[PDB]
Amino acid sequence: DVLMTQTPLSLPVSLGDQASISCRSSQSIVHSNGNTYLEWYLQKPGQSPKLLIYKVSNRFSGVPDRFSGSGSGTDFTLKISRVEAEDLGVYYCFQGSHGPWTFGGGTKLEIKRADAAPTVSIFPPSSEQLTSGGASVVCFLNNFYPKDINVKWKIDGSERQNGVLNSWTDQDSKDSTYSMSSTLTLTKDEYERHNSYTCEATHKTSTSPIVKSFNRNE
Amino acid sequence: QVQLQQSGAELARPGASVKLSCKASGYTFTNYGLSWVKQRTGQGLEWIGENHPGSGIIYHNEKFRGKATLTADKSSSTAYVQLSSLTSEDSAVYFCARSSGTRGFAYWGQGTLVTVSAAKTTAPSVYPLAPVCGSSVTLGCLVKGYFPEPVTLTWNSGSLSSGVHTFPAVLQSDLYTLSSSVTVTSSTWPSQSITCNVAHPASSTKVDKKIEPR
Ligand SMILES: NC(=O)[C@@H]1CCCN1
Repeated sequence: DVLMTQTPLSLPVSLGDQASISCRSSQSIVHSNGNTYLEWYLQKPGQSPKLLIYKVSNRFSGVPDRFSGSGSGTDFTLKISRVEAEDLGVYYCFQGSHGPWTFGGGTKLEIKRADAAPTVSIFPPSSEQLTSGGASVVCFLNNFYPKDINVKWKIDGSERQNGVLNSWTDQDSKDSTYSMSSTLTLTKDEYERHNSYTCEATHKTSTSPIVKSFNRNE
Repeated sequence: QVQLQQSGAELARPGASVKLSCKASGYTFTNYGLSWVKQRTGQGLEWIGENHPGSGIIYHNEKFRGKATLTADKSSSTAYVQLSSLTSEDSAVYFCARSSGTRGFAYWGQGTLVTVSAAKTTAPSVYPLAPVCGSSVTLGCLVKGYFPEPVTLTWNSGSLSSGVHTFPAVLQSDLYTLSSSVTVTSSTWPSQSITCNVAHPASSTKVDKKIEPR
Protein backbone atom coordinates (compact mmCIF):
# COMPACT_ATOMS: atom_id res chain seq x y z
CA ASP A 1 0.00 0.00 0.00
CA VAL A 2 1.13 3.56 -0.74
CA LEU A 3 2.24 5.22 2.50
CA MET A 4 1.38 8.94 2.62
CA THR A 5 3.39 10.88 5.21
CA GLN A 6 2.51 14.46 6.16
CA THR A 7 4.82 16.99 7.79
CA PRO A 8 4.40 18.76 10.05
CA LEU A 9 2.00 16.75 12.22
CA SER A 10 0.93 19.94 14.00
CA LEU A 11 1.03 23.42 12.45
CA PRO A 12 0.48 26.49 14.62
CA VAL A 13 0.18 29.56 12.36
CA SER A 14 -0.90 33.14 13.04
CA LEU A 15 -3.96 34.71 11.46
CA GLY A 16 -3.06 36.24 8.10
CA ASP A 17 0.14 34.18 7.82
CA GLN A 18 0.97 31.57 5.16
CA ALA A 19 1.16 27.85 5.90
CA SER A 20 2.57 24.94 3.90
CA ILE A 21 1.87 21.22 4.32
CA SER A 22 4.05 18.49 2.82
CA CYS A 23 2.71 15.09 1.73
CA ARG A 24 5.27 12.41 0.83
CA SER A 25 4.36 9.12 -0.83
CA SER A 26 6.37 5.92 -0.41
CA GLN A 27 6.13 5.45 -4.19
CA SER A 28 4.96 7.15 -7.37
CA ILE A 29 1.23 7.79 -7.62
CA VAL A 30 0.86 8.21 -11.38
CA HIS A 31 -2.07 6.08 -12.51
CA SER A 32 -1.74 3.87 -15.61
CA ASN A 33 -3.90 6.37 -17.49
CA GLY A 34 -1.31 9.10 -16.93
CA ASN A 35 -3.17 11.05 -14.21
CA THR A 36 -1.79 11.79 -10.73
CA TYR A 37 -4.81 11.48 -8.42
CA LEU A 38 -3.38 13.49 -5.52
CA GLU A 39 -6.15 15.25 -3.59
CA TRP A 40 -6.29 17.48 -0.50
CA TYR A 41 -9.12 17.48 2.03
CA LEU A 42 -9.94 19.65 5.04
CA GLN A 43 -11.95 18.36 7.98
CA LYS A 44 -13.13 21.08 10.31
CA PRO A 45 -13.93 20.05 13.91
CA GLY A 46 -17.17 18.06 14.00
CA GLN A 47 -17.79 18.20 10.24
CA SER A 48 -17.49 16.04 7.16
CA PRO A 49 -14.30 16.41 5.07
CA LYS A 50 -14.21 18.99 2.31
CA LEU A 51 -12.53 18.60 -1.07
CA LEU A 52 -9.94 21.36 -1.61
CA ILE A 53 -7.68 20.25 -4.47
CA TYR A 54 -7.59 17.41 -6.98
CA LYS A 55 -5.04 16.17 -9.50
CA VAL A 56 -2.24 17.78 -7.43
CA SER A 57 -3.21 21.41 -8.00
CA ASN A 58 -6.72 21.91 -9.42
CA ARG A 59 -8.82 23.87 -6.93
CA PHE A 60 -12.37 22.58 -6.42
CA SER A 61 -15.18 25.04 -7.07
CA GLY A 62 -16.25 26.96 -3.98
CA VAL A 63 -12.84 26.60 -2.31
CA PRO A 64 -11.11 29.96 -1.62
CA ASP A 65 -8.21 30.82 -3.90
CA ARG A 66 -6.03 30.92 -0.74
CA PHE A 67 -5.61 27.14 -1.14
CA SER A 68 -3.20 25.92 -3.80
CA GLY A 69 -1.18 22.80 -4.46
CA SER A 70 2.05 21.76 -6.12
CA GLY A 71 4.49 18.89 -6.27
CA SER A 72 5.68 15.99 -8.35
CA GLY A 73 7.01 12.48 -8.04
CA THR A 74 6.73 11.67 -4.35
CA ASP A 75 6.40 15.05 -2.59
CA PHE A 76 3.30 17.24 -2.77
CA THR A 77 2.62 20.54 -1.02
CA LEU A 78 -0.57 22.33 0.01
CA LYS A 79 -0.17 26.04 0.55
CA ILE A 80 -2.56 28.19 2.56
CA SER A 81 -2.29 31.91 1.96
CA ARG A 82 -3.58 34.36 4.57
CA VAL A 83 -4.75 31.79 7.11
CA GLU A 84 -8.21 32.47 8.57
CA ALA A 85 -9.77 31.11 11.76
CA GLU A 86 -12.28 29.05 9.75
CA ASP A 87 -9.29 27.19 8.25
CA LEU A 88 -8.44 25.37 11.50
CA GLY A 89 -8.91 21.62 11.48
CA VAL A 90 -7.10 18.63 9.99
CA TYR A 91 -5.73 18.59 6.44
CA TYR A 92 -5.37 15.25 4.65
CA CYS A 93 -3.70 14.33 1.41
CA PHE A 94 -5.03 11.32 -0.52
CA GLN A 95 -3.93 9.24 -3.52
CA GLY A 96 -6.48 7.55 -5.76
CA SER A 97 -3.97 5.96 -8.13
CA HIS A 98 -2.87 2.60 -6.67
CA GLY A 99 -4.96 0.09 -4.77
CA PRO A 100 -5.88 0.45 -2.08
CA TRP A 101 -6.40 4.21 -2.15
CA THR A 102 -4.78 5.77 0.93
CA PHE A 103 -4.92 9.00 2.93
CA GLY A 104 -2.08 10.74 4.67
CA GLY A 105 -2.05 10.73 8.46
CA GLY A 106 -3.25 14.32 8.59
CA THR A 107 -1.90 17.70 9.66
CA LYS A 108 -3.48 19.57 12.59
CA LEU A 109 -3.67 23.27 11.77
CA GLU A 110 -3.92 25.45 14.88
CA ILE A 111 -4.49 29.20 14.96
CA LYS A 112 -1.71 30.82 16.89
CA ARG A 113 -3.24 33.71 18.80
CA ALA A 114 -2.24 35.93 21.69
CA ASP A 115 -2.04 34.16 25.03
CA ALA A 116 -5.34 34.09 26.89
CA ALA A 117 -5.81 33.22 30.57
CA PRO A 118 -8.56 30.71 31.45
CA THR A 119 -11.89 31.88 32.83
CA VAL A 120 -12.38 29.39 35.68
CA SER A 121 -15.78 28.51 37.20
CA ILE A 122 -16.58 25.91 39.85
CA PHE A 123 -19.90 24.18 40.56
CA PRO A 124 -20.99 22.04 43.54
CA PRO A 125 -22.92 18.78 43.13
CA SER A 126 -26.63 19.16 42.55
CA SER A 127 -29.08 17.83 45.13
CA GLU A 128 -30.49 15.56 42.44
CA GLN A 129 -27.14 13.83 41.99
CA LEU A 130 -26.52 13.49 45.75
CA THR A 131 -29.69 11.38 45.87
CA SER A 132 -28.00 8.69 43.76
CA GLY A 133 -25.10 8.40 46.22
CA GLY A 134 -22.53 10.19 44.06
CA ALA A 135 -21.33 13.80 44.07
CA SER A 136 -19.62 15.55 41.13
CA VAL A 137 -17.82 18.87 41.44
CA VAL A 138 -17.30 20.55 38.06
CA CYS A 139 -14.68 23.09 36.99
CA PHE A 140 -14.74 24.90 33.64
CA LEU A 141 -11.46 26.36 32.31
CA ASN A 142 -12.74 28.39 29.37
CA ASN A 143 -11.29 30.36 26.45
CA PHE A 144 -7.57 29.98 27.09
CA TYR A 145 -4.54 29.76 24.80
CA PRO A 146 -2.19 27.94 24.32
CA LYS A 147 -3.76 24.57 24.93
CA ASP A 148 -1.20 23.56 27.55
CA ILE A 149 -2.86 23.80 30.96
CA ASN A 150 -3.13 21.73 34.13
CA VAL A 151 -6.03 21.37 36.54
CA LYS A 152 -5.67 20.25 40.12
CA TRP A 153 -8.33 19.47 42.73
CA LYS A 154 -8.17 20.07 46.42
CA ILE A 155 -10.50 18.99 49.21
CA ASP A 156 -10.17 20.79 52.57
CA GLY A 157 -6.83 22.05 51.27
CA SER A 158 -5.38 18.64 50.34
CA GLU A 159 -4.80 17.48 46.78
CA ARG A 160 -7.36 14.96 45.55
CA GLN A 161 -5.94 12.75 42.80
CA ASN A 162 -8.69 10.15 42.32
CA GLY A 163 -12.18 10.58 40.90
CA VAL A 164 -11.11 13.12 38.24
CA LEU A 165 -12.40 13.09 34.66
CA ASN A 166 -11.16 15.65 32.10
CA SER A 167 -12.47 16.71 28.68
CA TRP A 168 -10.80 19.11 26.24
CA THR A 169 -12.44 20.94 23.37
CA ASP A 170 -10.82 21.44 20.00
CA GLN A 171 -9.91 25.04 19.14
CA ASP A 172 -12.93 27.32 18.65
CA SER A 173 -12.64 29.42 15.49
CA LYS A 174 -14.82 32.04 17.11
CA ASP A 175 -11.85 33.31 19.12
CA SER A 176 -9.13 30.69 18.49
CA THR A 177 -9.22 29.55 22.14
CA TYR A 178 -9.45 26.17 23.84
CA SER A 179 -11.66 25.15 26.76
CA MET A 180 -11.50 22.30 29.24
CA SER A 181 -13.89 20.65 31.71
CA SER A 182 -12.76 18.75 34.81
CA THR A 183 -15.15 16.69 36.95
CA LEU A 184 -14.29 15.41 40.43
CA THR A 185 -16.64 12.65 41.59
CA LEU A 186 -16.86 11.02 45.00
CA THR A 187 -19.51 9.35 47.13
CA LYS A 188 -22.19 11.53 48.62
CA ASP A 189 -20.96 10.23 51.97
CA GLU A 190 -17.42 11.54 51.49
CA TYR A 191 -18.67 14.76 49.88
CA GLU A 192 -20.59 15.55 53.06
CA ARG A 193 -17.55 14.90 55.28
CA HIS A 194 -15.62 17.91 53.89
CA ASN A 195 -16.13 21.67 53.69
CA SER A 196 -13.76 23.17 51.09
CA TYR A 197 -13.59 22.22 47.39
CA THR A 198 -11.07 23.87 45.07
CA CYS A 199 -9.93 23.58 41.47
CA GLU A 200 -6.66 25.19 40.41
CA ALA A 201 -5.64 25.93 36.81
CA THR A 202 -1.97 26.40 35.98
CA HIS A 203 -1.29 28.16 32.69
CA LYS A 204 1.55 30.06 31.07
CA THR A 205 -0.39 33.31 31.45
CA SER A 206 -0.01 33.33 35.24
CA THR A 207 2.95 32.70 37.52
CA SER A 208 0.47 31.56 40.17
CA PRO A 209 -2.33 28.99 39.73
CA ILE A 210 -5.79 30.39 39.07
CA VAL A 211 -7.98 29.33 41.99
CA LYS A 212 -11.72 28.88 42.24
CA SER A 213 -13.30 27.49 45.36
CA PHE A 214 -16.43 27.15 47.47
CA ASN A 215 -17.22 26.20 51.06
CA ARG A 216 -20.32 24.17 51.82
CA ASN A 217 -20.88 26.46 54.84
CA GLU A 218 -20.59 29.73 52.88
CA GLN B 1 -28.53 20.64 -4.51
CA VAL B 2 -26.33 17.56 -4.14
CA GLN B 3 -27.09 15.77 -0.86
CA LEU B 4 -25.87 12.51 0.66
CA GLN B 5 -28.05 11.64 3.66
CA GLN B 6 -26.74 8.85 5.90
CA SER B 7 -28.55 6.72 8.46
CA GLY B 8 -28.32 7.45 12.18
CA ALA B 9 -25.85 6.32 14.82
CA GLU B 10 -25.48 2.61 15.49
CA LEU B 11 -24.61 0.31 18.37
CA ALA B 12 -23.24 -2.96 17.01
CA ARG B 13 -22.11 -6.07 18.81
CA PRO B 14 -18.69 -7.74 18.65
CA GLY B 15 -18.78 -10.45 16.02
CA ALA B 16 -21.95 -9.09 14.42
CA SER B 17 -22.79 -6.85 11.46
CA VAL B 18 -24.49 -3.56 10.72
CA LYS B 19 -25.78 -2.08 7.50
CA LEU B 20 -25.29 1.59 6.78
CA SER B 21 -27.35 3.62 4.31
CA CYS B 22 -26.44 6.62 2.16
CA LYS B 23 -29.30 8.14 0.17
CA ALA B 24 -28.25 10.37 -2.72
CA SER B 25 -30.31 13.21 -4.13
CA GLY B 26 -29.75 16.24 -6.32
CA TYR B 27 -27.81 14.35 -9.02
CA THR B 28 -27.92 11.18 -11.11
CA PHE B 29 -26.87 8.40 -8.68
CA THR B 30 -25.76 6.05 -11.46
CA ASN B 31 -23.41 8.57 -13.13
CA TYR B 32 -20.85 8.63 -10.28
CA GLY B 33 -18.94 6.33 -8.01
CA LEU B 34 -19.77 6.04 -4.32
CA SER B 35 -17.01 5.44 -1.76
CA TRP B 36 -17.11 4.68 1.95
CA VAL B 37 -14.46 6.25 4.19
CA LYS B 38 -13.92 5.38 7.82
CA GLN B 39 -12.54 7.50 10.64
CA ARG B 40 -11.63 6.31 14.15
CA THR B 41 -11.79 8.55 17.21
CA GLY B 42 -8.71 10.75 17.23
CA GLN B 43 -7.42 8.99 14.11
CA GLY B 44 -7.20 9.77 10.40
CA LEU B 45 -9.22 8.68 7.39
CA GLU B 46 -9.31 5.28 5.69
CA TRP B 47 -10.86 4.25 2.37
CA ILE B 48 -13.04 1.14 2.68
CA GLY B 49 -14.28 0.50 -0.85
CA GLU B 50 -16.18 1.92 -3.78
CA ASN B 51 -19.08 0.72 -5.89
CA HIS B 52 -20.44 2.20 -9.11
CA PRO B 53 -24.26 1.96 -8.91
CA GLY B 54 -24.68 2.41 -12.66
CA SER B 55 -22.48 -0.50 -13.73
CA GLY B 56 -22.31 -2.54 -10.52
CA ILE B 57 -18.49 -2.43 -10.56
CA ILE B 58 -16.84 -2.58 -7.12
CA TYR B 59 -13.34 -1.40 -6.23
CA HIS B 60 -12.15 -3.46 -3.28
CA ASN B 61 -9.76 -2.89 -0.37
CA GLU B 62 -8.16 -6.19 0.66
CA LYS B 63 -7.76 -4.80 4.18
CA PHE B 64 -11.55 -5.09 4.53
CA ARG B 65 -11.89 -8.65 3.16
CA GLY B 66 -14.84 -10.19 4.97
CA LYS B 67 -15.55 -6.96 6.75
CA ALA B 68 -17.34 -4.85 4.15
CA THR B 69 -19.80 -5.54 1.34
CA LEU B 70 -21.03 -2.64 -0.80
CA THR B 71 -24.39 -2.62 -2.57
CA ALA B 72 -26.80 -0.14 -4.11
CA ASP B 73 -30.50 0.18 -4.85
CA LYS B 74 -30.80 2.08 -8.09
CA SER B 75 -34.54 2.45 -7.57
CA SER B 76 -34.20 4.49 -4.37
CA SER B 77 -30.82 6.09 -5.21
CA THR B 78 -29.41 4.62 -2.00
CA ALA B 79 -26.00 3.08 -1.32
CA TYR B 80 -25.31 0.55 1.42
CA VAL B 81 -22.26 -0.85 3.18
CA GLN B 82 -22.57 -4.01 5.28
CA LEU B 83 -19.82 -4.05 7.93
CA SER B 84 -19.36 -7.56 9.33
CA SER B 85 -17.13 -9.48 11.74
CA LEU B 86 -17.13 -6.28 13.78
CA THR B 87 -14.67 -5.73 16.62
CA SER B 88 -14.24 -2.92 19.12
CA GLU B 89 -11.65 -1.18 16.97
CA ASP B 90 -14.14 -0.98 14.08
CA SER B 91 -15.85 1.76 16.14
CA ALA B 92 -15.65 4.83 13.91
CA VAL B 93 -17.52 7.44 11.95
CA TYR B 94 -18.32 6.10 8.48
CA PHE B 95 -18.81 8.56 5.62
CA CYS B 96 -20.13 8.02 2.15
CA ALA B 97 -18.78 10.22 -0.62
CA ARG B 98 -19.69 10.81 -4.24
CA SER B 99 -16.58 9.78 -6.17
CA SER B 100 -15.88 11.22 -9.63
CA GLY B 101 -13.01 10.71 -12.03
CA THR B 102 -12.87 14.43 -12.79
CA ARG B 103 -12.63 15.78 -9.22
CA GLY B 104 -12.72 12.99 -6.63
CA PHE B 105 -14.66 13.04 -3.32
CA ALA B 106 -16.44 16.31 -4.08
CA TYR B 107 -19.50 15.65 -1.87
CA TRP B 108 -19.68 13.83 1.47
CA GLY B 109 -22.48 12.54 3.65
CA GLN B 110 -22.67 13.81 7.20
CA GLY B 111 -21.23 10.58 8.62
CA THR B 112 -22.67 7.71 10.66
CA LEU B 113 -21.24 6.98 14.10
CA VAL B 114 -20.84 3.23 14.70
CA THR B 115 -20.01 1.99 18.21
CA VAL B 116 -18.99 -1.67 18.54
CA SER B 117 -19.51 -2.81 22.13
CA ALA B 118 -21.26 -5.43 24.21
CA ALA B 119 -22.31 -2.75 26.75
CA LYS B 120 -25.93 -1.97 27.38
CA THR B 121 -27.68 1.21 26.37
CA THR B 122 -27.89 3.53 29.41
CA ALA B 123 -29.90 6.73 29.67
CA PRO B 124 -28.07 9.83 30.95
CA SER B 125 -28.55 11.62 34.21
CA VAL B 126 -28.62 15.39 33.65
CA TYR B 127 -27.57 17.65 36.52
CA PRO B 128 -27.75 21.46 36.77
CA LEU B 129 -24.54 23.38 37.41
CA ALA B 130 -25.54 26.45 39.42
CA PRO B 131 -22.78 28.96 40.21
CA VAL B 132 -21.50 29.84 43.64
CA CYS B 133 -20.33 33.20 45.00
CA GLY B 134 -17.82 33.76 42.20
CA SER B 135 -19.69 41.08 35.13
CA SER B 136 -20.67 37.81 33.45
CA VAL B 137 -22.01 34.57 34.92
CA THR B 138 -21.25 31.03 33.74
CA LEU B 139 -23.78 28.21 34.14
CA GLY B 140 -23.63 24.61 33.03
CA CYS B 141 -25.09 21.13 32.73
CA LEU B 142 -23.45 17.81 33.57
CA VAL B 143 -24.60 14.84 31.48
CA LYS B 144 -23.48 11.76 33.27
CA GLY B 145 -23.47 7.99 32.88
CA TYR B 146 -24.88 7.26 29.43
CA PHE B 147 -24.19 4.82 26.58
CA PRO B 148 -23.66 4.89 23.67
CA GLU B 149 -22.80 8.13 21.93
CA PRO B 150 -24.23 10.46 20.82
CA VAL B 151 -26.25 12.96 22.83
CA THR B 152 -27.36 16.37 21.66
CA LEU B 153 -27.21 19.32 24.05
CA THR B 154 -28.68 22.77 23.50
CA TRP B 155 -29.38 25.82 25.69
CA ASN B 156 -32.85 27.41 25.66
CA SER B 157 -33.82 25.25 22.68
CA GLY B 158 -30.98 26.71 20.60
CA SER B 159 -31.54 30.39 21.40
CA LEU B 160 -28.27 30.65 23.32
CA SER B 161 -25.27 29.54 21.28
CA SER B 162 -22.67 32.31 21.26
CA GLY B 163 -21.59 31.81 24.88
CA VAL B 164 -21.76 28.00 24.86
CA HIS B 165 -18.98 25.44 25.32
CA THR B 166 -19.96 21.79 24.91
CA PHE B 167 -17.22 19.34 25.75
CA PRO B 168 -16.40 16.02 24.06
CA ALA B 169 -17.74 13.00 25.88
CA VAL B 170 -15.22 10.99 27.89
CA LEU B 171 -15.74 7.25 28.36
CA GLN B 172 -15.30 5.84 31.86
CA SER B 173 -15.92 2.11 32.29
CA ASP B 174 -18.86 1.66 29.87
CA LEU B 175 -20.47 5.05 30.52
CA TYR B 176 -19.93 8.47 28.96
CA THR B 177 -19.89 11.78 30.76
CA LEU B 178 -20.28 15.11 29.01
CA SER B 179 -20.59 18.68 30.23
CA SER B 180 -21.58 22.01 28.75
CA SER B 181 -21.17 25.59 29.96
CA VAL B 182 -22.97 28.78 28.93
CA THR B 183 -21.71 32.28 29.75
CA VAL B 184 -24.16 35.18 29.81
CA THR B 185 -24.33 38.78 30.99
CA SER B 186 -24.66 39.08 34.77
CA SER B 187 -27.84 41.06 34.05
CA THR B 188 -29.52 38.16 32.22
CA TRP B 189 -29.68 35.36 34.82
CA PRO B 190 -31.46 34.57 37.16
CA SER B 191 -33.98 37.25 36.13
CA GLN B 192 -34.40 35.19 32.93
CA SER B 193 -34.60 31.41 32.67
CA ILE B 194 -31.72 29.39 31.23
CA THR B 195 -32.34 25.70 30.55
CA CYS B 196 -30.15 23.01 29.00
CA ASN B 197 -31.93 20.53 26.74
CA VAL B 198 -30.43 17.05 26.38
CA ALA B 199 -31.52 14.34 23.96
CA HIS B 200 -30.10 10.79 23.92
CA PRO B 201 -31.56 9.15 20.79
CA ALA B 202 -30.37 5.65 21.72
CA SER B 203 -32.68 5.60 24.77
CA SER B 204 -35.27 8.07 23.38
CA THR B 205 -34.37 10.20 26.38
CA LYS B 206 -35.02 13.92 26.59
CA VAL B 207 -34.26 15.88 29.77
CA ASP B 208 -34.49 19.58 30.60
CA LYS B 209 -32.69 21.21 33.46
CA LYS B 210 -33.59 24.72 34.38
CA ILE B 211 -30.63 26.35 36.10
CA GLU B 212 -31.79 27.87 39.38
CA PRO B 213 -29.59 29.84 41.81
CA ARG B 214 -28.32 28.20 44.98
N1 LIG C 1 -6.13 -1.30 -9.68
C1 LIG C 1 -5.88 -0.02 -9.14
O1 LIG C 1 -4.74 0.39 -9.01
C2 LIG C 1 -7.04 0.87 -8.72
C3 LIG C 1 -7.46 0.68 -7.26
C4 LIG C 1 -8.92 0.39 -7.24
C5 LIG C 1 -9.35 0.24 -8.66
N2 LIG C 1 -8.26 0.67 -9.50
